[PDB]
Amino acid sequence: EDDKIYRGINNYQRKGPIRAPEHLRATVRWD
Amino acid sequence: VLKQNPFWWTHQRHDGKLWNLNNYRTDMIQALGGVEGILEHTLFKGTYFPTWEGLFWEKASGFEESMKWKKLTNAQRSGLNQIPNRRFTLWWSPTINRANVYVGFQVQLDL
Amino acid sequence: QWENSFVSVYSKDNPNLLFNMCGFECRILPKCRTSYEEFTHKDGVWNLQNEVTKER
Amino acid sequence: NTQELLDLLVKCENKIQTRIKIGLNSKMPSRFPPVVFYTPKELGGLGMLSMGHVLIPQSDLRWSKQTDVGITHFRSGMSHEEDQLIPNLYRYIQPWESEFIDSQRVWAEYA
Amino acid sequence: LAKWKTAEEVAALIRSLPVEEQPKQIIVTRKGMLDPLEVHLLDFPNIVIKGSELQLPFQACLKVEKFGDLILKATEPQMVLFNLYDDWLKTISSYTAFSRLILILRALHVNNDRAKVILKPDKTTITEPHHIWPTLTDEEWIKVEVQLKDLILADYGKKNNVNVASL
Amino acid sequence: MYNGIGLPTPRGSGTNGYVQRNLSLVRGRRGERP
Amino acid sequence: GLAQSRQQQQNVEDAMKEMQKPLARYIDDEDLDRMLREQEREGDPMANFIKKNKAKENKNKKVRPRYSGPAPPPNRFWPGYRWDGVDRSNGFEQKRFARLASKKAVEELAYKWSVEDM
Amino acid sequence: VTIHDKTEINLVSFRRTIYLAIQSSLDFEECAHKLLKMEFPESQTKELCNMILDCCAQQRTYEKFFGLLAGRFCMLKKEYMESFEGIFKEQYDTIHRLETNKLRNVAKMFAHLLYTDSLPWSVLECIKLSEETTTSSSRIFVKIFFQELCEYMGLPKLNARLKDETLQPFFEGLLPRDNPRNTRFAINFFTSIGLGGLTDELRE
RNA sequence: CGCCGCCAAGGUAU
Repeated sequence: EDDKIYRGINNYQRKGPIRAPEHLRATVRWD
Repeated sequence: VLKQNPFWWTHQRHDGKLWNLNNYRTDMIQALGGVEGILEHTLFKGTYFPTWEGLFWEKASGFEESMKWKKLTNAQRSGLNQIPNRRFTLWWSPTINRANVYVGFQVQLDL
Repeated sequence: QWENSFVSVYSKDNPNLLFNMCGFECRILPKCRTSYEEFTHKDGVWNLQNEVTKER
Repeated sequence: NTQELLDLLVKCENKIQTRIKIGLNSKMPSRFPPVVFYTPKELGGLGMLSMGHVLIPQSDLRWSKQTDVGITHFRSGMSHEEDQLIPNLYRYIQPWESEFIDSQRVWAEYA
Repeated sequence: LAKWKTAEEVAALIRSLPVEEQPKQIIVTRKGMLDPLEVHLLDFPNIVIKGSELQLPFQACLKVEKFGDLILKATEPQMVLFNLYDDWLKTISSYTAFSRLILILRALHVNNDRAKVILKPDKTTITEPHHIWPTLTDEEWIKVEVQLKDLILADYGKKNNVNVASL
Repeated sequence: MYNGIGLPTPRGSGTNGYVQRNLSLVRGRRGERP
Repeated sequence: GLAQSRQQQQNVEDAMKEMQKPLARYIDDEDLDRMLREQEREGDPMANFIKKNKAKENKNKKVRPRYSGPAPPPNRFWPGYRWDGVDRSNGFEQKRFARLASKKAVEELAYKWSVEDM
Repeated sequence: VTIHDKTEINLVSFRRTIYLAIQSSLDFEECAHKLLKMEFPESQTKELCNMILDCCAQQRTYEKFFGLLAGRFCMLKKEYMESFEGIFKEQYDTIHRLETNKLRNVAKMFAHLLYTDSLPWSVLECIKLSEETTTSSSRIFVKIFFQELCEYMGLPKLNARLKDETLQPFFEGLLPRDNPRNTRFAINFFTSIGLGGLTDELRE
């Protein structure tokens, strides 16, 4: 209960930037 | 006149503003963070805007009393205006166009 | 006309006085015919008081 | 108190959400978030007022038509549960009886 | 020897903090530590050490009382972690916060007296214990900013006998 | 449906379901795990 | 005659706020919880228990007496009104007070007029 | 290698989302639900109850919703009533800071709890009726307090429950049967506040 | 107790 070692910014108490599939190129088309 | 009024029971200059919703907007900001759109919208290629508090929106001829007395034949009179619907889509551009929800068919334009 | 009218009654058999008004309907339930009194401080519930004796 | 209108607001709010989604031809929760909606016009966006994130109540359906049972079995509203806590409008609107009890003493002290 | 004793604890701070929070660039004060930081940051090669022309009066941070009683009464290298942007990020950015903070710190550096009395303009300028700055409205925020930059310009014009309006 | 209620049409309304339990209830004995 | 007295008062308040008090004042402060107990705080039935009537003592900045209690017009700068100041003027205070109130009204309507189609 | 944090962002970041859970979520059954469901550890309970106090203190005109959420806790777990009462005794004995509004919202806040109970009837041992030692905003704190508690209980049902409880003599509010000063000052006060529902003759 | 995942004809005439 509030040990004030504080652990970093977001730790005071998978969404957002989602990980790209590493095993994939996006199928590109020339519009 | 055909505009249906949801305010048949009041008007402000005799019984007053019976509600002042002002802090709901501020608590919406504090619930979604003060950077609620800056991480999403490209403010960085807007200009070099470091402050984002002096930012101001559409003011140029919004009411448009007498435009210039042209004819306004069919579609430019009664049809909807396309430029707010495209500037709003331009405003949330990296989070209407994000690369990693459907990572399949992408269609780059010419040049 | 009968179909667009609405009659209701509070008596010894009906413990409740219900009526509609001006778009939204309400009802009076007295304190005297409650075995256990309702909570009456949590929602759209607001109480009525007698001004001659200050009690609800 | 009216549960059937709290259901109707949740039904129609997500319906106008979907109507704005089909204007972009996206219909996606992750590509097209509700961060786009709940942002004021002064910072940019559309600007709307939440009543779906109110956690609409339920009751025992066997005894709902029979007897006032109290309050049991909260039901979720919108499909947004990542703990952003978008506030409700009514918590920043002054109620009826508070306004009347304030108005009586305000006019009494004014006289 | 303090220039060599500092960089070891700085590198221990870099090792203690997580990966996304360690810096890519460090702007030090006047140069005596480019080669000690260069030989102490061998475990983290991608950190740039630069000495710029932006000196900042953190010695004026020793003039405030919550830092002053903490720096004078200590029996351990406690390594405390405080915050100077108290409640500004909810209303303004970090840009206006920095442009306010360095002006108030420079005003406290050149004259602690009138920069101390300016930050309490009335007798209703209370400060909550978890913050160090007072809580006041935006008009008197920019009013305090204007009178503290007037303090700094007046101290410059008194020191070097320079007309303030002629600059 | 744990005991009595749920939603017969999750595709009609703009919700997904998952009725919770009222943690603000007051009675004597309710637990089964301790 | 009194502006230098005001300068002396603000300098002695300046000295007591600088040479003895810290940079930030807290909630307690050993001064503010005294002032909060010494507030007016209207809505107090105990006012007539200790006070007889709103009498007129020698309540003045100097030793000399002060004008009585009718209502003088306001003049934007709260004065030392005494010795028979009975409401004679050309009408410049009321005109610019109405001007500044009208300015505060038309900025409110101008924000409305600007925010219409946004 | 280890830090200390003398910035409390663990506190205020907590105090933000119970300003928020109860900003969202209409009525009081849902606010309590959401608050429970966040499993707040016990250390923080004094601060939670204090934040429920605070948030209520600032809404324009008072909303009965807070003496309902507040009560729902205040009789739910044993702790909330204890912590919460501590907030009262703590509260009156300052009450000179906030004034003329928050003072009213908080006063009615407590009157509402007492009336709906879910709070021991002896919180009043701290209220010191003096007229020497009461100060202003204290005095019109307790004014709107009783005067506003008046009609809920009505005068008689208050008059009794104030006194009839036998064990009542925990307080200095009314019972100061002491020197003919603060005794006379009680009578005068409650007659001025316009209740006079209890006045006696101790003057022999 | 945990909905929902979108293409095209509709316009730059024959």
